[PDB]
Amino acid sequence: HRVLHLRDRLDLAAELKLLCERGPLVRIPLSAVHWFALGYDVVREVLGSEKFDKPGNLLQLDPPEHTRLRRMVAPAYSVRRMQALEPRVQAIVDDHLDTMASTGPPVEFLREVAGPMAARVACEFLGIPLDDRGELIRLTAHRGGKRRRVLNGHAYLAYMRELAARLRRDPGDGMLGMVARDHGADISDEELAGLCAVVMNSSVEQTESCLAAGTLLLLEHPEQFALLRERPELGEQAVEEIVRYLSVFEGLDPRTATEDVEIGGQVIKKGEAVFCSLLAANRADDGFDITRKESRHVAFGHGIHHCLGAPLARMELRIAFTTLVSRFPSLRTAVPAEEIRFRPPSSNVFTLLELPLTW
Amino acid sequence: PLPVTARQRRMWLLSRIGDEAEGLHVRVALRLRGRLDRDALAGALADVGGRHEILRTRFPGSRRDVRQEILDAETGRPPLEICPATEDELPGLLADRAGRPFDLTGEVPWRAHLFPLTDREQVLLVVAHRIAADEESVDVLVRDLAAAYGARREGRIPERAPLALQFADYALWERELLAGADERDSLIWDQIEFWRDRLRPVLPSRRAGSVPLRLPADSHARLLEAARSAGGTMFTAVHAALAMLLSRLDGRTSVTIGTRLPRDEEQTGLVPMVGPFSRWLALPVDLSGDPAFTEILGRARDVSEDAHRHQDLPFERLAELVVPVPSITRHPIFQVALQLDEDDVRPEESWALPGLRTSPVPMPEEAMELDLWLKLLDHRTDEGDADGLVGSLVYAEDRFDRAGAEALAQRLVALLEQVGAAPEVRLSQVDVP
Ligand code: HEM
Repeated sequence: HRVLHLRDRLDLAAELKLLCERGPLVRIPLSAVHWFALGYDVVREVLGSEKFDKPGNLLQLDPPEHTRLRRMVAPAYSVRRMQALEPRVQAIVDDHLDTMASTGPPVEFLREVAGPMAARVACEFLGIPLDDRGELIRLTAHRGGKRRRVLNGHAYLAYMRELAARLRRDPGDGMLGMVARDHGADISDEELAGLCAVVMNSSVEQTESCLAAGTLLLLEHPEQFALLRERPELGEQAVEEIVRYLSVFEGLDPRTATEDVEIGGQVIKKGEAVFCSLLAANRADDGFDITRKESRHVAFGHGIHHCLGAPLARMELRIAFTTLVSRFPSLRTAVPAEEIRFRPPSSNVFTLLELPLTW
Repeated sequence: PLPVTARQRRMWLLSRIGDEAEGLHVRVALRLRGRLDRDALAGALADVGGRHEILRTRFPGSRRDVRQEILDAETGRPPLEICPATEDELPGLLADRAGRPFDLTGEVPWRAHLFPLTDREQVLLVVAHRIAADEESVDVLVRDLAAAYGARREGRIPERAPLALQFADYALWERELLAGADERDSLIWDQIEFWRDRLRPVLPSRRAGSVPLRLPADSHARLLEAARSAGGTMFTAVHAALAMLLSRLDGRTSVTIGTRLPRDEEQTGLVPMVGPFSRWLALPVDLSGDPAFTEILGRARDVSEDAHRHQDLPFERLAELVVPVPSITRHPIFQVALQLDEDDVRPEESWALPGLRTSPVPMPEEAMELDLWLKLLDHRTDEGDADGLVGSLVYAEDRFDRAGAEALAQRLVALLEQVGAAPEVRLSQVDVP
């Protein structure tokens, strides 16, 4: 059952490739009977069907509560708003790549470039007081010490209650400003803090993971690294190809079937939880090619729970990847590829442990 | 007329002693690799001072009375020395600048010393007098300096939610719920009565060294085992062991160690602010008769519960009430202190000035009044089982040398291993040569 997260490096491990040969939807009895959705069309079905089920945490919410919170937050990612945010993100990307260059090579790209960049973009998008960003990261990070995590939770909730009061009086820009503007007392400080914390934490983890592993992925295809510098209009396609190839969100939470459904010839009884492997559906048809048009992938999910931050993620990844490849043509890894350590299969996102880069 | 606190009162007095005695300061040295915007660093330093009134607070007065004079951000910004150096001479410069005394009557209680090494590498030292900053304030200092620098390096004023409480509010709160000192059966009166019944060079240097102290998991497990057996913690197990060692070394039937507690974690408003929030707790244990380690573990456990039920009276005020002839060369009530910490995230790993590769520069042990400060890490497996006890015996140089401290550390490790493997051992039949 751990096979869904076994990888070579960025590539599918052999055991997972043998499993995907066994059709795009397999049943597996353990203890209970689980299901693996491994195909693009099969994963779309099990996510787009109304026959499955799973504060401020949209991903663990279900209708009608999921609808109530998704409605208030969704217009924050509008096409016009993301376009208005581009020059700010571009300046943020340029600054971090200035720090990267001035500090000089080598650089630990993940914690010194990618992480700070993702969190700075996420905080400008949220409308967080721009210099309380470090404090909100620190108070909501998952660094252990359960008493400390509870105390940090108490301190962050107190800050958010003061910020929500300030915002509900006279709001401002950012997702938090709009949610406080269009909705007052319709959303609580708890839900406001939950939405904000999901953005600057797990969403930042995925963004920084795409930035780091995406950089490595471009580095290991140098002709496409140069091609993106040569034809920067390929950025949108390159990002769609990168997120498809990386699949940092490898597997999804189980979609327990509320009815007895037959996606294919195999019957799924009510209660047989089906696990979506976006990594398999994206990588089992395949090579990296940023010139591909109309990328066919499920890297941002599907159905009512499809990624709410995909507009910002795509936007930020395009600006970062295209700016990076043109600013560092001689960019390379500072260590041999074998020394590149990847997170052990832990079911919660896929990422590098670190990315030593030089130029 | 803004009052000071009991701790500030004691810190102010001990600050008038001179260069020979190392200043009682907290300090942090940061290695900053990259292009540093010196004028932004100066602005960010002033911004931290503007954010925390106590960092721009001055302490004029005399032996009978000290006052908190809060300056504005500009007049009262911290001084910033720029001292070009080579790595060669950084150890001596950091020690000297960290020890330079403060004139708290006409100076803000912190300062910064920048040491340019190259155009892309500097070392920054921040010193703050303990009248204004405790151990936890150093983390707050660096984090707020990082937040202010990131904004200043972009030609912008720091945009942060201000402090809900200032330390002036804490000083008045202490002057309030404490004013009932002379009133039968009052809250603090009950506590003042509790501690009464419960309880060398003429000029100190306060220089501290440290020797390592390691206990293998085997003996660590047996102490945790005996601690659980008596309803105590690992702190209680080491407290009892240390109380036996000091009892035999000094030949005394009544040993009193202390422990430093941080700011009140319940009062959540104190979380993001700089201040002398260190609370000290005496833990007097009576070893009368000839108690066994299990029995001493009980006495240690019982005094820790009663003491934590009586921690609203500040240690410095209690000192004034039970010390007849106070000494600047021997710490009041206790001279040995014990810290037992569970493993946790290190704040130094998460210090980052935007635009600069930030990493901490080690400094010598902090100046202290204690003779011995045993700081131990209580390592555990994911299940909570003992996984070694690792730490340092911080010793006063005016009182021990490295050999005398190593002999002490080894003597305690032996005692720890003995009482763990035989918790019924009496105080008299314990092995301390
Ligand atoms: C700024 C960046 C991002 C933000 C703000 C963001 C936000 C969110 C939110 C709020 C949800 C839950 C929506 C709901 O349940 O209705 C979600 C789900 C999801 N996100 Fe993102 N996200 C970001 C980046 C990414 C990236 C880079 C990936 C790469 C794989 C990703 C993959 C997913 C997936 C697959 C889901 C659906 C999970 C499931 O259905 O079980 N997201 N995202």
